[PDB]
Amino acid sequence: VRTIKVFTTVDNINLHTQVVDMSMTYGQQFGPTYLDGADVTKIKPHNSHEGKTFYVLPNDDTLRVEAFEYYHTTDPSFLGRYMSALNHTKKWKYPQVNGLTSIKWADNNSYLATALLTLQQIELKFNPPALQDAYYRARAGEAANFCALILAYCNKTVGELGDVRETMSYLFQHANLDSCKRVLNVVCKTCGQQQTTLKGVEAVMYMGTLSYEQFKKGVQIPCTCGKQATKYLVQQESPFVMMSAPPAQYELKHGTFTCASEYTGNYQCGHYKHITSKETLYCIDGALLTKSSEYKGPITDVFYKENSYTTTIK
Ligand SMILES: Cc1ccc(NC(=O)NC(N)=O)cc1C(=O)N[C@H](C)c1cccc2ccccc12
Ligand SMILES: [Cl-]
Ligand SMILES: [Cl-]
Ligand SMILES: [Cl-]
Ligand SMILES: [Zn+2]
Ligand SMILES: [Zn+2]
Ligand SMILES: [Zn+2]
Ligand SMILES: [Zn+2]
Repeated sequence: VRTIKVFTTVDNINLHTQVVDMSMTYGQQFGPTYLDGADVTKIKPHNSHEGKTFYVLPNDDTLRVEAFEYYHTTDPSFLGRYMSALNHTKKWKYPQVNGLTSIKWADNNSYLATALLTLQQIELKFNPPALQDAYYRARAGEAANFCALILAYCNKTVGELGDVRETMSYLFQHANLDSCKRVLNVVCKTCGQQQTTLKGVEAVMYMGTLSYEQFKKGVQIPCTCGKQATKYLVQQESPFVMMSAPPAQYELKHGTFTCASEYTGNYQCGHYKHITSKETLYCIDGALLTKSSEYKGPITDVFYKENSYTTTIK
């Protein structure tokens, strides 16, 4: 009976000492077992494993509670999906580009690089400690865990084609946007005027126009009476807003937005780049950086700063 000592965890915070039989697989002793993302369930302990930390699927109430406290999910597949993604994201390169942690292109990850760049430029606090901790580590240049968690929380695998707006939508549902409030007014010739209040994610996202200004002035929406009506923003309380539309040629002016998603090619299988407004316009394409004083190109998301806005419309 030869044995080594290892640590098991679900969160990489709470470590549990184990003595493992080197004649039995990790799986026979712990159930599903991972070493920095690699599935070692069907592998026997090696000497070099001595004192290393292994992730294991929770197999008692104590570990299921630790997993809920860290990830805010009880989904038994979550840990396996996180580890599957981490097994690739730990091999990606995360260069600093224009003071931001980017990702060198691999495994169709352009949407993920564009999201990661965006998240470093808007004010957001994540509810699950796993996401908040990884977000801090990503900002400091170590983004492998954050990217793997984003894939797991969005139900996406490495290589799957992803949409930045859909990814941000899922992440915002895991963020504290409770204080965020949007008041809209809908004006119809027939039904008259009606005001509604949105909160959380629905208060910071709009689909239909890239222009925050145009949203303030009013956009043409269908009324249930059949008529076109005008929707406009009455009041916005949020640290940012995200304006999205199907990709179209659009002019980005230095100092009038925070950052934007460029999308080139066909529906689903195209390529994202990230435009950021600094002292001039920077285009971050994974590891690649270009700058220009002007920009016109196919934009699908624009992010803007906000604190408190109240319309002057009567
Ligand atoms: C790249 C990508 C991955 C997954 C999705 N997902 C998707 O369509 N999911 C869905 N309908 O459930 C969309 C895109 C996508 O093409 N998004 C761009 C920004 C896009 C969004 C909306 C309308 C479009 C029309 C033409 C081309 C791209 C368009
Ligand atoms: Cl743990
Ligand atoms: Cl929750
Ligand atoms: Cl949550
Ligand atoms: Zn414990
Ligand atoms: Zn939660
Ligand atoms: Zn890979
Ligand atoms: Zn009406």
